Amino acid sequence: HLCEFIEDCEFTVLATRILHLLGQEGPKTNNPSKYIRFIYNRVVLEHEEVRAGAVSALAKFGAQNEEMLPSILVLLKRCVMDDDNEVRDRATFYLNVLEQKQKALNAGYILN
Amino acid sequence: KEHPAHERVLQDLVMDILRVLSTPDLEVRKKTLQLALDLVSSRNVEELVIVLKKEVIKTNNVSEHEDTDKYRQLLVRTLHSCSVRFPDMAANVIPVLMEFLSDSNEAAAADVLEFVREAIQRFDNLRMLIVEKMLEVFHAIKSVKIYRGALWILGEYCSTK
Repeated sequence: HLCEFIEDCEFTVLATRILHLLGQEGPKTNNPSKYIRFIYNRVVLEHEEVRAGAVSALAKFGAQNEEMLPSILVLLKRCVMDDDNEVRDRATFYLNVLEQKQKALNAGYILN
Repeated sequence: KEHPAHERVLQDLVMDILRVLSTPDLEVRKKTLQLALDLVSSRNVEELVIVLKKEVIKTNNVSEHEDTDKYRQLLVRTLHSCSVRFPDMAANVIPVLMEFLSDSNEAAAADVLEFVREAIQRFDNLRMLIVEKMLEVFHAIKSVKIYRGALWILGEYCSTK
């Protein structure tokens, strides 16, 4: 309900809060395809900023992986990628950051 | 124009004609600009450029742009193209300056466009000055646009360690 409605019940501000929370929660509650499905959408919206949250939430999530995620988790960041300079940069950088640590290690430091 | 035997001169006479444009009507003007761009094998250029600069001054003036603004953007496009081909010069520096003066996004977008481009183009030298120029501009200024500007530039970085 939240997901859907909020989508078409708007307000960016809400998203900030919820994002943050969601950010922690991920794969302890599974339903991956859906959740992904959502996540993509959330990003769908413009705003470098709106887009950005899906990646950040993801870090706790990614790290944990779910009912299918690690392989693919690795595949995805690749599949979804962006320019728009500082938006480019965000993709690049997260990557670059990613680039910079053994992704397993990477996850551990950053997450905390 | 498909008199592709296309004589030198003719291209050249344009400016004269173009002068008339100062008695505006953008829409007409606009048609001109496209038209204009074409002839230049990166030449009859300077005289023009100069003239452009004249335009530029003219553009300053006191203005109450409403139509001409548009023109400016266009001009810049028209202008942009040339440069690609050309080796260009001080004139260009001036845009940079000019741009600093200005206050609306579309230009920033162009600028940015330039950011991109230039990032590709790198013969560099100019940039550095400009970067300096910019440094001034920057010091000299505040805004989201700027704020954004900083970001990329910052991103870019080099010397004066």
